[PDB]
Amino acid sequence: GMMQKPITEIIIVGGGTAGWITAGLLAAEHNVDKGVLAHSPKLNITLIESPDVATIGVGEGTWPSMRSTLSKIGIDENDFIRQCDASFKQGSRFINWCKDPQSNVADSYLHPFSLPHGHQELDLCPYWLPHAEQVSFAEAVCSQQVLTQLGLAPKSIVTAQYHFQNNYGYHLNAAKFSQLLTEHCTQKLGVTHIRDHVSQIINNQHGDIEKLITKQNGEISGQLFIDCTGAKSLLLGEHLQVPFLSQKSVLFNDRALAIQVPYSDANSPIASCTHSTAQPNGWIWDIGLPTRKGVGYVYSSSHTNDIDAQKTLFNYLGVDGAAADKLEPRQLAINPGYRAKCWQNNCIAIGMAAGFIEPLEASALALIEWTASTLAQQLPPNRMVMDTISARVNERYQQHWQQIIDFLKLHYVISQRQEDRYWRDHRESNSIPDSLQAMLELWRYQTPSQQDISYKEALFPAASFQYVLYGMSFNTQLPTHVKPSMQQLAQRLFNDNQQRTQALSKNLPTNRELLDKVAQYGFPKL
Ligand SMILES: [Cl-]
Repeated sequence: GMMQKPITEIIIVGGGTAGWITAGLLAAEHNVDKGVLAHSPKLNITLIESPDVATIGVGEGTWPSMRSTLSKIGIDENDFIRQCDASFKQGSRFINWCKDPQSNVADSYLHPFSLPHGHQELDLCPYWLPHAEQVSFAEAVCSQQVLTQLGLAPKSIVTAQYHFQNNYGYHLNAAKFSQLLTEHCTQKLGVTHIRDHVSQIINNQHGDIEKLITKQNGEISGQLFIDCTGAKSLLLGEHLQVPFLSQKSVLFNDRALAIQVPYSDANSPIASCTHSTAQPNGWIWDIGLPTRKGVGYVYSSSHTNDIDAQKTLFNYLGVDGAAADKLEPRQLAINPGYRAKCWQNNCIAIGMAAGFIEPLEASALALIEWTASTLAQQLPPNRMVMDTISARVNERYQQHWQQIIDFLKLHYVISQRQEDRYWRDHRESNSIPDSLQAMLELWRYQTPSQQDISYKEALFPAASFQYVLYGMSFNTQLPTHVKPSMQQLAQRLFNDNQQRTQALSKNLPTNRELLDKVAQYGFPKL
């Protein structure tokens, strides 16, 4: 019967990166073999996009997962870079997060995308710990600290598409990316595109969504509905009443003031990483695209008004007077948090419809990729068994969100900043999740490790926690009774990292010099 009917009719409500990444990943996984669309494909995928003009952004970052997403969808890296105003991102550099700023005291550390050297052989972190006053964790275990300081790229012009010398994601223009995906998905992957409004959402007798009545395209029936409607969460949050779990009592930030910033020169250097520079009441992001930068101040309205926040943004930009008066930064207000589940009945939320917080550590596109790829890998056979799959997807989703909140909060909690109430408040226990409190206590006595994560395929590996914890000079009790053989392995791996760093520092291009050649010639396919 109906409950045994294969799930083939898939309706995505909303476009943007959330909707089109979903469409592409689903079509590529089920409907394409060796780049060829099946004559009679498994899935019939329709995307209904509002004809209303979308909110504009000023640049967004990704994780290295995006290389895989693009490749799976079937996008050529040169085409992507050229069409989406993209540059290479090798991690996040955190400036002035640790201490109240002093003019003669450098305060910066890197959270690189590269894993610690020799990670398959030995976790170097506890072997580095005794040497913390002599060398940074990131310098000791990876090459990206040194290479990104030098403004160098993660690969050479001779390196194959999506391959690397050091792991990388991207900085990109999201609207241009959505446009590229619309073209690819509709013209090459067989996705049906409808530009219209949804006037009614109709349920069947069991409370599943059965069909949508559009304003001018009639009734669109389906079996699985993807909510990509953004923060309004029209299907999952509103129609299905899935509760929202506010995380503002942890992160505080509920504002962003954003602006695009031209480079001073047509060939100004492009930064290798996202920059995050701490301020009295939040932090400022700085994302370098080839054509310009995107800058924004994330802040807490319960700590500062908007007038003062704007002044802080303008100070960071180095503008005042008449120059500042011509600037038009854009203000957004949110309740940071996530829906209790991403999948209810036959509806799964992807993107902001599921949750959203400040872009610290760039979780937004990573969650889109995770949710879409997971659905594509776990397409339910039918409605009868769907709840077994949605339950386990929801459990993993809940694990991810707990990890995101805790990981982001970690960045604040271990600061030594004292001058501002905002920073002092971030260290108070009522703002620290119990799960993170437990870790902070444990990590006084041992390094973060894979043992701290119970489940498969975490969004952030233990290394990310190490990079932040020790980037910010957190003290961990030294291991005792260290095994000489392992000390010797560690020393070999430290040496090897040093040698690799030196070799790469002499051979890799700057970002702009590389992007110039990508524009003109491109990376090879193989
Ligand atoms: Cl953007």
